[PDB]
Amino acid sequence: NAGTILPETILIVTLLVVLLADLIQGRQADRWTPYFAIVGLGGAIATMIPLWTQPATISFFGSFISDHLSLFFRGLIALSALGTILMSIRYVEQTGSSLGEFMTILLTATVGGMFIAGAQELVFIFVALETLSIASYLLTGYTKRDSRSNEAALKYLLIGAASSAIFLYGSSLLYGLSGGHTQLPAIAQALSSESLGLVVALVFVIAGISFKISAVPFHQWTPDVYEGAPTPVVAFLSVGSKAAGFALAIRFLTLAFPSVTDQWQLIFTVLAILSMILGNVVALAQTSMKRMLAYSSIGQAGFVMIGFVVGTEAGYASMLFYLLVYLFMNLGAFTCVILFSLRTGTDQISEYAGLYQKDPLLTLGLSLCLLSLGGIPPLAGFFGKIYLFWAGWQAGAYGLVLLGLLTSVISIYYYIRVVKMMVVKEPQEMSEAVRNYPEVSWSSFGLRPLQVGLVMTVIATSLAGILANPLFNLVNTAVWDVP
Amino acid sequence: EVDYNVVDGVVNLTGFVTMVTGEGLKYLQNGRAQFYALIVLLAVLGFVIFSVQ
Amino acid sequence: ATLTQTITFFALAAAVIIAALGVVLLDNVVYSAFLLGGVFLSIAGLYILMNADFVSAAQILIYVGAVNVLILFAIMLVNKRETYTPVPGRWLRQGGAAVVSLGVFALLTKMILQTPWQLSSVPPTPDSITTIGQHFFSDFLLPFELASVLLLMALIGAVVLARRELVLEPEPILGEEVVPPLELPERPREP
Amino acid sequence: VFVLSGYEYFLGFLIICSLVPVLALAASALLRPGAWIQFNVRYYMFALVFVIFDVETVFLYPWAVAFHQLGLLAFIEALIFIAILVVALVYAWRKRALEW
Amino acid sequence: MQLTYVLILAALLFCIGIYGLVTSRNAVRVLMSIELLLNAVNLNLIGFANYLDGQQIKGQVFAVFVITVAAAEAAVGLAIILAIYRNRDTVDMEKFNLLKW
Repeated sequence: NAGTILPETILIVTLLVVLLADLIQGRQADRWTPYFAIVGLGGAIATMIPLWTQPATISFFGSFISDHLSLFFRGLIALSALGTILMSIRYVEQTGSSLGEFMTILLTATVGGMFIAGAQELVFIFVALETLSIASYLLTGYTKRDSRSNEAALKYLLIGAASSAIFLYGSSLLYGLSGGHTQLPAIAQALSSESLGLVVALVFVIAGISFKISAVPFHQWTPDVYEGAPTPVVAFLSVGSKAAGFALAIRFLTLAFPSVTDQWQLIFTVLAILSMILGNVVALAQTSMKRMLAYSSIGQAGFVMIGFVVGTEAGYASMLFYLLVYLFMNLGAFTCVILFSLRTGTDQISEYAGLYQKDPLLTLGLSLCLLSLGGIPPLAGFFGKIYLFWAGWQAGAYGLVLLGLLTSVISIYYYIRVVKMMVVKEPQEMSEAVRNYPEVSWSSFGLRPLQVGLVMTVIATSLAGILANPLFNLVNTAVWDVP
Repeated sequence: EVDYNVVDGVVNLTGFVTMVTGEGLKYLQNGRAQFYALIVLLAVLGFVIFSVQ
Repeated sequence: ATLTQTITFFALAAAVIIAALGVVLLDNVVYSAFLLGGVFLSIAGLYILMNADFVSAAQILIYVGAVNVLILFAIMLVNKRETYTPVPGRWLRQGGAAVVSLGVFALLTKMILQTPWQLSSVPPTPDSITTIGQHFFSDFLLPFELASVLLLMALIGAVVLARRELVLEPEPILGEEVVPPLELPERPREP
Repeated sequence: VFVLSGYEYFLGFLIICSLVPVLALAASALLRPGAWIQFNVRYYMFALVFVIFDVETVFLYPWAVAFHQLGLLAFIEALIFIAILVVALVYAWRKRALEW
Repeated sequence: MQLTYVLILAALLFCIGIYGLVTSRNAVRVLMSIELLLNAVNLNLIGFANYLDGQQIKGQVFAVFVITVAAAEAAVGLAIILAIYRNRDTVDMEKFNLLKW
């Protein structure tokens, strides 16, 4: 029955081959070992297309399901680590770190998140959440001599292992309210009473579900992890470690708690009406680009919950598609921050000022991924937000879309401010790259994976809204397996 | 001067009470990662008084 | 013959909560770290009282013998004789944590008592090393194979974050603009 | 209910062997009249490889006891657990972790 | 000793771990105070397995995996403190507030 975890066991083989080549060959292997992880992750995507037409089996004695939604969220998490290896092939190879030991942790957090999206038992959720979270503490402090990644490794551990203890306390009561029954469909037939034990079991699990996605009372690690961590890790913790948290929020709250359902549509409303506020107004007074993109992803996590709390077939399909186009924006925004940080140091805003005549592939690249996050037409993040507010307006929720619109205008102001300080600043107002840009080459080690990692996202940013009718049918067909 | 100062004073006040709202919650984060562990734990206590009534 | 299972419960339940206050409130950290074995042994005493002979014998091995030895090495490595005792650092935010911890405790006790549990009067543990091993290879198989992937990653990561950089500490590898060895290239700068 | 058999003598023997030092050190109590360790991270590194391998041993003890009542498919599955954690062992030798 | 008295033991063992998670000033005492939380979710878990679903223990299997995660989270967890101590030569959680705003 183990043909359904075949996308992950191509990554577990690939986890060992890119590790064993590090011990055998030893940093002469980094010339070829990043391209084997690409054909392992791409080989993991390529074998779900035989599995997409399969009739959604429940394998491994009820501990793992292979439904249509579990095939979808296993696609984005492998694709985000596909986009990260395209960035990190020069970045961490420029730090002086061994490149084989970085990918062995990153392709373990990838297999962690692929096993959350299809998990069905209370123990397999927790272990798969742990191996994504344990590998995420090691990546954020991986540079190990920075005095910023050291203090960002520890801020993520004393909250992550804390919230993995709150999450276990809600998993344990959920085993205790039912008479045993650690599987998630076996739970929901056993508890229906909506007592006080079920509510404490509900808030304690969405203190760990809504920590990966950084809802705003639990958002505190994200702006302090994201400016300390190495930047390709940040590119995975904003797309991969959020699609993994948004996949758990649908596999848990629609399976374990369908009896209590007016409450986790009300708690996630207060996480939605408050992460759109504090994600967007606090990103105004941020100087660093890696800290501006930190408060964006808190606020961009607030737009996804608008499709979550409404509870319709167009509701969940609107939050699946918005993550599908959010992968084409943060991996094209963080590609350009990396590409700017490798050429010159201190990649912060008010040092981008004076571009557009020195590296105009970056400036055209970074603009269409920052403008689309603010939702201007015709890019992907305009068509992504329209289907949110078409989903919010369909069934109640007249005030959730309106808060998602007055704060979609404040989001315009801090994305434009980078686009202002790239294309409108005259050649008498540039601070760095005052003839200090390195006279661009795209010929060194790993720069050509970065150039193909940016062009295939900017093309996938601008054209994903015009060509959205394939993706709207791929996503609406993944929702009929959600109760 | 009622154009440049009254009806231009309101529009230049929407852009002022949102910039000083940003510099008020910029001070919500202060380092000291134990204080971040309070707000995770206080909101757990908040939502279980919120949602039982 | 049954009251000696009640007296040995409350003598173990008071062995943990006086040691759990010891690992938190005590003024010295080595006296705090050694009492953590008092928590882990006394908790292992409760697992035998709850008919969990394998989970107790697996806890003295891991928590007392491996984790607590890992804690004690990681405290003899950092003493440095510089405590600096700045106790009134900024504010009295150690009383605000005493309200949330007392708040969660009074919250959980109201949940525990009033919730009707469906306790069964059947005899447990038919040799619970045989029915715990027929779970590892039928139902809990994929968490058992992922525990191997988690532990291998936890050895790759914990070695590269704690080992000594005696290979090449002064290594200027390359450059477009300057980057220090084993550091992220975004150099710190204040606007 | 307490359906463990054989633990009646374990509580008595826990007290009596605990009365071996506390009474003998009291039986002797009535008859008798530039400080640096160097921070060398090998005491941690030898103990980390213990924790990863004290947990591997725990996971194989339900397998070893209930082996000859499970079969071959539970031996292929239990070989993946050993063969992966061998790669953890080759990683510790090669990266000079347990060198001392 | 019934089922109820194990849970109030586990619910009290949790909240001493919370009080150490927020108040402790040594960087290592927060790691020991995390381990108290990962025992209170074990003392809750076996106690849910003895009185509920006694014939097939699904809790004592789930009690095994919590020990192996927390042993792997404290092996990772002390590697981080030992990377900080080589850069910042103290372990003081009121000294790691340099990523302020």
